[PDB]
Amino acid sequence: LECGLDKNDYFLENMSIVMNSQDAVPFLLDPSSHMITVISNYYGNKTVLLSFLEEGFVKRLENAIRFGSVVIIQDGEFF
Amino acid sequence: LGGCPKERAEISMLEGAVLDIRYGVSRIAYSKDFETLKVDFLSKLPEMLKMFEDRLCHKTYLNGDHVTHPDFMLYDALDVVLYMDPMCLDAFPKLVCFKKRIEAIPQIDKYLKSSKYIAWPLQGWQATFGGGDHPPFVIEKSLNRIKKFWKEAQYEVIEHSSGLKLVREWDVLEQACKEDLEELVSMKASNYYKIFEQDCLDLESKLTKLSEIQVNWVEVQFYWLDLYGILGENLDIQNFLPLETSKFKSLTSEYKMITTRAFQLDTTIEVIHIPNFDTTLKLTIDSLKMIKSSLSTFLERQRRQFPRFYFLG
Amino acid sequence: SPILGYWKIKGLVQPTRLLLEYLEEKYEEHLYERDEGDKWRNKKFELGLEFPNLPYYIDGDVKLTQSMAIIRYIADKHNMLGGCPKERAEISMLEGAVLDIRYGVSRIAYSKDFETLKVDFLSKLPEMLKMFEDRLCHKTYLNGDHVTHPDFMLYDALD
Repeated sequence: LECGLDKNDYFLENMSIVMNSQDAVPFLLDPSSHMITVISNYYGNKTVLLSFLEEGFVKRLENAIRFGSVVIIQDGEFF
Repeated sequence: LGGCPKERAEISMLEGAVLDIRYGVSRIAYSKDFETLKVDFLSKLPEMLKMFEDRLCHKTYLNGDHVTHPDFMLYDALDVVLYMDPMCLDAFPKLVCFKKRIEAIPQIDKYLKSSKYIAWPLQGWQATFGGGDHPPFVIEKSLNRIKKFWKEAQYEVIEHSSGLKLVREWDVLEQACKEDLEELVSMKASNYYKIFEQDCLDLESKLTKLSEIQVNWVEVQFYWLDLYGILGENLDIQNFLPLETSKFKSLTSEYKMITTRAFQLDTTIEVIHIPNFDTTLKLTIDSLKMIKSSLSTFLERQRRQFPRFYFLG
Repeated sequence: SPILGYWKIKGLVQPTRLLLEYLEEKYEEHLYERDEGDKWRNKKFELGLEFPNLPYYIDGDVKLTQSMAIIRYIADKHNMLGGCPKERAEISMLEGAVLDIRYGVSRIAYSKDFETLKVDFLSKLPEMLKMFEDRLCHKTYLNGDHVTHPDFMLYDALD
């Protein structure tokens, strides 16, 4: 909540589902990209944002995986 | 050890070839250059390794169908050379086998799992190769590939109709620098880069300076080549613009010496070490822009005098 | 008559050359000069040596490289390995200690830091020489009443 998660019980349950289990990658859908910043406030410096549409994506992820960087990928529709 | 001359020398030849690997390591292990030297070692290595691959064909152990100490040697060797090169054994599946075979022997396997087994390091901690106490890593493996890449920097050089030589195919090196720069920034995210980090910060200062001079140099190269079409060739155009052509030619001299001095260095990176490069080109591009700006004022003032010229272009 | 390839210098063949001359056995040579680095690379692969390099020795389809494997071969082909497990292992230990001197030389010899590195080589050398001084108390040659091939190895080193 301190990051800026919404008060709604629905949005609490959702955030819980994202975090609590990560034996698998979570897919976040939100029209208002309010959520992209919530996860950013949580991981701080470590937060590196990418998008399937940028050209350097292919290499930037290889750099992200090698040095423990927490990654959010901005365009999930295109994969 | 063997029964007599022949069988004893056979078992010693196994001893020997094992040492020709253990020793081969130590000869390039103290070296400061190790990340570059292994290349020429691994090229020779084949010739030596081959002999062992053959010996291992149709035989259970070197020196025969009865197991010798050489089998426990090859096992250790194979385990060790794979760390030095990940692909060195893949071309000898016969050894990859012998290795697993040995590890299968109940006494041996019980040992590898025992307390007496030293899992690492490979050499004395002090050694450059296989040293250190810091059980794991890719910070060094990558930085070796970065430095290797920048001591192979090549600029296609192609001289045009007049004096000066042109640098073709900018983007490739241009891209690589930006990528390699992004790589070092993401290296700060890593936990294990802290002390090894200081040197990378020096390589960061070296490449951030290389992009500083990369940005300005393509501008100069571009703006000069364009202006060369316009004033470099005609007498009539330089007749109309005397102050403009006298200032173009003065920069043409400087840049001719700047290129030929920079190419003969034979390392694009080494260019950052050259005196007054960022300052030279920043000042050259400023003056090149003043000529192009003055031509632009000439054409528009020509057009305003006879407003048909507005149609022409 | 065996065929021996090596530099025209003492280098990696000397001990072997002596042993051969000791058994008055004849042989023929491929001598590479110091600046004939080509002539070698020209035959480096046209010889069928089991570890192409210098030196390399070829006899009755006995293809050898590695000074030790070579010398031992010639030696063994004339029953000179030793008369029991003990005396055979003793002769091998001599082989070893001789190389711990021949090699000891080469590790401080290529160094640019030679003028001060030889100092640490010569300080270790004594401990090696000493063992031979003792062995030579109440014996005629190292390892007994007959001169051994390891004595020809130590002689190259000494030189």
